[PDB]
Amino acid sequence: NSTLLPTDIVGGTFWLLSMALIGASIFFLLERNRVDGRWHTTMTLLGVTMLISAIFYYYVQGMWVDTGKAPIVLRYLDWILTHSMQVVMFYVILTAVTKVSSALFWRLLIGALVMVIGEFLGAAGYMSATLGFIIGVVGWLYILGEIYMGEASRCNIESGNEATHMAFNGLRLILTIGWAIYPLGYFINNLGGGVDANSLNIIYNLTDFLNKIIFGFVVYRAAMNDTQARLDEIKK
Amino acid sequence: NSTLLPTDIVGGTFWLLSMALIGASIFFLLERNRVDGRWHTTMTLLGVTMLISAIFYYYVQGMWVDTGKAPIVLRYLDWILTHSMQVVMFYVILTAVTKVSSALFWRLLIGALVMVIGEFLGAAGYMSATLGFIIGVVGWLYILGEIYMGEASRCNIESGNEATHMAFNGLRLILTIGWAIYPLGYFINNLGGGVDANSLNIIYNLTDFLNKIIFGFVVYRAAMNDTQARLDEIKK
Amino acid sequence: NSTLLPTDIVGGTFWLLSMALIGASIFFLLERNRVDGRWHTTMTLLGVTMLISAIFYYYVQGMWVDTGKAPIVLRYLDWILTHSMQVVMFYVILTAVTKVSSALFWRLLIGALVMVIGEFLGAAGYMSATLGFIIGVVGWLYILGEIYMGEASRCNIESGNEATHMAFNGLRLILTIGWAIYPLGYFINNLGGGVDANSLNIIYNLTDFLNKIIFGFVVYRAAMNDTQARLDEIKK
Amino acid sequence: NSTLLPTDIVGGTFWLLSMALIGASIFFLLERNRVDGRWHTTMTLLGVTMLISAIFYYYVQGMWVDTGKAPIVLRYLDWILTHSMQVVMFYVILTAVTKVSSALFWRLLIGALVMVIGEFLGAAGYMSATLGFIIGVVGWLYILGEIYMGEASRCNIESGNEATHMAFNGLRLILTIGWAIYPLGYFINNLGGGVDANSLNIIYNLTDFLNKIIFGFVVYRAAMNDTQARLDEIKK
Amino acid sequence: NSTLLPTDIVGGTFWLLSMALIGASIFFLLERNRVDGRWHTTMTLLGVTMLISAIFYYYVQGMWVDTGKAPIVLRYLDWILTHSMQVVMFYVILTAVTKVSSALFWRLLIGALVMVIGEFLGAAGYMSATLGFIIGVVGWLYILGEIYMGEASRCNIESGNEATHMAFNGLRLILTIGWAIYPLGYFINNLGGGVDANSLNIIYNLTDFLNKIIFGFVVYRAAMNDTQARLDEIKK
Ligand SMILES: CCCCCCCCCCCCCCCCCCCC
Ligand SMILES: CCCCCCCCCCCCCCCCCCCC
Ligand SMILES: CCCCCCCCCCCCCCCCCCCC
Ligand SMILES: CCCCCCCCCCCCCCCCCCCC
Repeated sequence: NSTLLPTDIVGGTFWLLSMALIGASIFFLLERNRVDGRWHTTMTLLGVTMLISAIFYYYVQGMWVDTGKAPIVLRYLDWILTHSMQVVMFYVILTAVTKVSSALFWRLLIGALVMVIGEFLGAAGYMSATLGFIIGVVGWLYILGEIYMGEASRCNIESGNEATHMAFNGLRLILTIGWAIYPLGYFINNLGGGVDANSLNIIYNLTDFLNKIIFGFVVYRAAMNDTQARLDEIKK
Repeated sequence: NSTLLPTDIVGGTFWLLSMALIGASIFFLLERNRVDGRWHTTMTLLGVTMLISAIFYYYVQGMWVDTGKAPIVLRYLDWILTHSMQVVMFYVILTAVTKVSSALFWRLLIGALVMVIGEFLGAAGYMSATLGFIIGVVGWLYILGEIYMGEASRCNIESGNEATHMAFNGLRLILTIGWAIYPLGYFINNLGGGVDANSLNIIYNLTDFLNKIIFGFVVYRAAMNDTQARLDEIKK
Repeated sequence: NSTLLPTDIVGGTFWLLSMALIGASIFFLLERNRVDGRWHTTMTLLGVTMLISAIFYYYVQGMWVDTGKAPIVLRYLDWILTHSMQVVMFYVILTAVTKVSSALFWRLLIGALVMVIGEFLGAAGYMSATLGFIIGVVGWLYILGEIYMGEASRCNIESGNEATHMAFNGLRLILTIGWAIYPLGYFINNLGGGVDANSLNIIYNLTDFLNKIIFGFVVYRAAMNDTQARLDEIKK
Repeated sequence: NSTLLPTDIVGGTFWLLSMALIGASIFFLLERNRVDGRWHTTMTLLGVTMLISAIFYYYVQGMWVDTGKAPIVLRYLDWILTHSMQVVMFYVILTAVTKVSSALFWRLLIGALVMVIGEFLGAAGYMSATLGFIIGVVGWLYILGEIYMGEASRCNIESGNEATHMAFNGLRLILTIGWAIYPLGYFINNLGGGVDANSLNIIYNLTDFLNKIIFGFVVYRAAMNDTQARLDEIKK
Repeated sequence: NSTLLPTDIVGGTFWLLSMALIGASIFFLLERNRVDGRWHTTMTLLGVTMLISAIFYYYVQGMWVDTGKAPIVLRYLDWILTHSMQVVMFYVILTAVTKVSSALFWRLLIGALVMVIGEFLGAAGYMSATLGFIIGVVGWLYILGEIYMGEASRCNIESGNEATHMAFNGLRLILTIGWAIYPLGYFINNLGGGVDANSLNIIYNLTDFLNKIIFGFVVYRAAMNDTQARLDEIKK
């Protein structure tokens, strides 16, 4: 056949994302009633995260259909909200099953905001692109230190919940690996050679499968797993 | 009268599909509360599948109204999501009533992804149309081997659930026969003489009655049947 | 004043219908939880019927606003779905309160499909307008024989439910009288002198008050009546 | 500053109305679950009334944004539905707490339909504006006689419910005073000097605060009051 | 990079606000079921406030996308509704946990309406900008006197609820500090030098994070805190 053009792929992946995310949202929000009540905030936050994301992709697809332009800087609108919601999920899931300092919520949320807002300043010309990279990468390595070596990590080890053991590990691996895409997108788009925006929209669209959807399913399986482990122990 | 033009049929069948699918979705999601809880994920997945599908048809009808073009390659956006959701339904329904290796979920989902992604590469010019056919047909014969001769089949026979006996058979017959349309659409559109896109949009629209809606109703009757069989046995 | 033009009435009645139907839908779907559970499918089907209908009217009003044309042939999109849903309601309501052969569901649904699809072929030029009339009229007299002289009738008499006695009679009278509009619309528009499309859009819009909304309220009162009769007998 | 133009006010009040009404709707529909079940139809009808109204204002604001015209005759689309729903509320609230002839429902609904349909005929040029006034005013004085001197009045006095005593009085005062706006709008716009349509749109928009929203809150407080009085008496 | 233009920021912050607010709304409305029933009106009012706000931002973003203009006077549409809903929250939260005169509801709501309507008259040219400032500032200092030195304050001290102690303080600090933005916006835009509308849209958008969202979360934590304190005391 005649190859599809990246412009055709850019637009279709906005629809794909839009659909998958509204799907994930509704699923997470209808399955909110079948998990224990200890899991209800986790599931609401999950499902709302997917919805915000979906509304972004709806806004973006219309911009694209109308104009044929979808700047990369627009991605910070989504990430200011949804990357914050995803980081704070670590706290929410821990408060479902153990006791944890509320300080942790704030540590986590600040790191997320630093990581998005720093990269947004370099991207939008308000400060050097070099500096917004460094700040974005610092705000991310902080979040990693929280979850690998900090309170969230310890709380996790000392929870005793085997559902949370698995969520923490899986969510952490997505943030460690999945979320590496964001510093690297930035590095190339800004500090490096540069990258076609079409290419980078495709990349950012296709990685929101991992970074948002698999992230969701991991949370969902924890809530489901746990709900059931509590039922299986009631039987005994 | 003066015959309707296929262009008129193409556009109306997008509306028809849109309506039927939002209908099916809402029905499946409101009837989610009247089935046993063992059936709740099945019903949520069902209803969300219908919703994704509906949102596609909404996206497509607007493209059509605006442009009068509805490429066939756009169908892979729907199928990447909804054909995967339908294949994994076999697993979901089995996990409602029996114990099944989680491996099966992945076998099933990979086959679906191979079958859609392979046919999408040949369709969009990234690899030979011949090869995307072969791969799509392989990804489909795999799914069939799963459900006719593989674990899903055995799990089904050894479940003992008579609701699931009936779902499996009916869902299997739709995949065996209903889903033959997709390899054959592809074969003709790409590897064969060729086919008017209007004609093929009509065909793909009218077969989503079977492939999506009757598929849904089959799942719904199983969940309903079973819910009731459990109530009828509680009375004794 | 200066008379409104039928074009002004055509467009306003699309809005009226749209509003009334989304209203009816939401009401039927929120009152689904206050009827017995034996009535839940009836109420979901009712409310979904109204919703499909509403989405049609939304699609049509946009076509009208944009183009000032609203072909009559577009009505078959609605009727293929909603006339089938309304005919099968007879079965659904009977299965709420008595035992009935599942065959009846199919008898009923085939008649509905014959009646819509036959008149759609004559309307869209695929077969003689004469023949599509005859077939549409045959598919309708069949449905009437079902409900006046056939199993549905007997099941109704032998149910003993006084709520269903009333629904059956009222729904039957709407199909006997209300639905006469459809053969006659067809006869005039196609086989007869002809009729302004504006006039006929107005007529079809204003009769969806009877044919859809009063039809709904009749079903709703049965479910409500019965739910209450069961509560009043529990008190004794 | 430089005065806002009435055109600017007309358009903003459509948005204001739209927002307030979708707000009221959702509130009434979520608070439907916290009132006694005897109040559930009242609350569903309330919330659906607000929703129909909101959908009107959405339809109208788009017409305005596109065209800069919002005829007054368009108001009869809303009023044919929502004035009927509001009049029949008297019956619904009485059937929540006492026994009342079903005849009353019909008396009430006919008066509403006469009052809207008569004024719509004079407005749209089908009969003399004089006569449509007289008929609209007759259909309104009838409704008033029902609720001041007729069965609804008696049923209210003989109910004994103090929540309903208060609703009836408040709803009656809105219909007596609030709804006087409609005959007077009509009189001036048609039978009298005439009135700028911008002015009259503003007036009709700002009076739907009373006539729809305060009307709603009155119903809501009755349902709430009563629900609570029944709980306070259960404690004793 | 090349700096983003304030026009680019104005449009993106409308989307940001839109997304965050629909997010907050849905979260507050799904978490309505996990708080005590004493908190249900608070949570419904909260979530509906967020929704009205979101619908505004949707209306505004379309105006902007179409026209590139977003007058500041449009903000009074939102504030007439949502500032009233936020002020009356003080009453709603007090009626959740203590007994309070219904008079307070009205004191509070009048202050809110005076504060918005006065500033809207000066803004839209109907009265001197000076006078609309004074009135807006008076309507605000009144609300502050209510909540710092008036009944609401006393009711709060005499409630004994420690969740409400915290909400009152936090909501009060947002109104004292957060809401200072509104008098000062007005002062500068109208009575003072003047201010770019782009700048002021950015400022008003970014302060609806505090003034609406943090306001919400404060209410949500009170309802959550309390619900739990009541569960923890039931255990003892
Ligand atoms: C028991 C202690 C509390 C547990 C649950 C806490 C629930 C909070 C969940 C909502 C957090 C949302 C954070 C969204 C960040 C958006 C920030 C945008 C700034 C521009
Ligand atoms: C042990 C019980 C487990 C039940 C698992 C429920 C998971 C259902 C949701 C699965 C959806 C998977 C298909 C998602 C479609 C998109 C995948 C690839 C897109 C590129
Ligand atoms: C046995 C208990 C009752 C179960 C019946 C469930 C009925 C579900 C609704 C049936 C749907 C009717 C068919 C609507 C679509 C018609 C097919 C369109 C073909 C183009
Ligand atoms: C127990 C006493 C009752 C407590 C609950 C009262 C519920 C009130 C909730 C609604 C208040 C909204 C009032 C502001 C709406 C905007 C008014 C705009 C006027 C132009």
